[PDB]
Amino acid sequence: SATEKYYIRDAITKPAVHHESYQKLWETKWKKPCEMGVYPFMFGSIKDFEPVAQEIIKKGLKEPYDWDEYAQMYFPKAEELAKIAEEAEAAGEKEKASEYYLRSSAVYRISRFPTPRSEKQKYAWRKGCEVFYKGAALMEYPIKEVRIPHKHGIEGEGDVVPVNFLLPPNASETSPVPCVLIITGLDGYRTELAVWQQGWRSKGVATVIAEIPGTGDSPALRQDPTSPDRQWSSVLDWIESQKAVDSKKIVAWGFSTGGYYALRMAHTHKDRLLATISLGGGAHHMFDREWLEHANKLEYPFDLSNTLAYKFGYPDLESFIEESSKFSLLNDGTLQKPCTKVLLVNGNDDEIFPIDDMFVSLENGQPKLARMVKGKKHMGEPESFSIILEWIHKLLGLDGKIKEQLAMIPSR
Ligand SMILES: Oc1cc(O)c2ccccc2c1
Repeated sequence: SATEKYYIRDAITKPAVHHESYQKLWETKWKKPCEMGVYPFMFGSIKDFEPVAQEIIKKGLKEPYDWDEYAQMYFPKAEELAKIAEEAEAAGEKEKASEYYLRSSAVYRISRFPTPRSEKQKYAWRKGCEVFYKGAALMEYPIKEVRIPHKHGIEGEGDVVPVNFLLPPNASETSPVPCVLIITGLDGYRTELAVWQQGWRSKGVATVIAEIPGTGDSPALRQDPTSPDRQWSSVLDWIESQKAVDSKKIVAWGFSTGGYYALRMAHTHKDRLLATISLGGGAHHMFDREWLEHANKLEYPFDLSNTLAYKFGYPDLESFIEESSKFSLLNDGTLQKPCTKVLLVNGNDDEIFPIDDMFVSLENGQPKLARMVKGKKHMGEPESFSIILEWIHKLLGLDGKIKEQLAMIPSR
């Protein structure tokens, strides 16, 4: 029975209120993080989103969403902010231009949540990236796009791995810096996790941000479990070519769905990584029929299981569930292989990926570092971020000033 299968027990049968309407999503889940300027509203302002939310609520939009109808609600605000940014840049107001380009990028971003599954959402992805990089270019320490040649790609794969790159000042072959490789999630891509880069730069750490297969601009085959392996071979070849980066001090940090990829590459690329971190990742039970047949109605803001199916290149959930077992790090033998240093962190009560997958990760191969966060759901925030930064600071011998670093994340 499904109600007795997983750690959270009968919690999987209780539908979350935010699935009733956008009004319930805004009031019970999204308004607070929007006000606080945190995921999924990094770089964003409540001043931009509240008026849009008011118009969506008046229209009474709800599941099942028409994603073209949904996306269009955000475009007037996104365009308004982009025009304010363009005027500021022309006047030499660098700081103001940067702010409004990034505020524009945030509005485009939410219009194509949870993943671009319509023409207007695919449009919003391209528009979001354009204004993001315009804003990124006008930062004091500019974040740049690098189109890494996908030299390890095979037939049907893209020619480049587009990544964010930030190198601290005074980094050189003579004085090389560690690199945190951030692996993004199912809905948050390189334009979202970018919020972490200035913090790392301030601690003398380079950052590269790359998307998982079937998200953002990942060139990887969606249905091929080995496609991430090729992508990381291309990305790590490129990092090793950057002599200002110490390629003996590459730390991979996977966020949410990215955690699966961070855990996987700890095995596939052991000798090229100092450590990997899975924050709210899965490994095995995340691919279960039982888990996936319940997850659409739980803590995820939209349809988690359907979004996962799309990201893995399946036309519907049933087709994904029929083949999903082949992605398991247990089933495909990954977890039996030696791994580099691994840190697993998650909330016990996660209703996006089960904590049961931390157990599977700890039940196979070499010992791994773990922190469980009791009484917290997906990502075990906020303590998870302090746990991970404390550990990375010790690993890389940084200043250990993690409060100062975390204080830079909220948008203001
Ligand atoms: O900064 C963040 C915080 C989160 O809770 C995230 C969750 C999923 C993906 C990216 C995130 C980034």
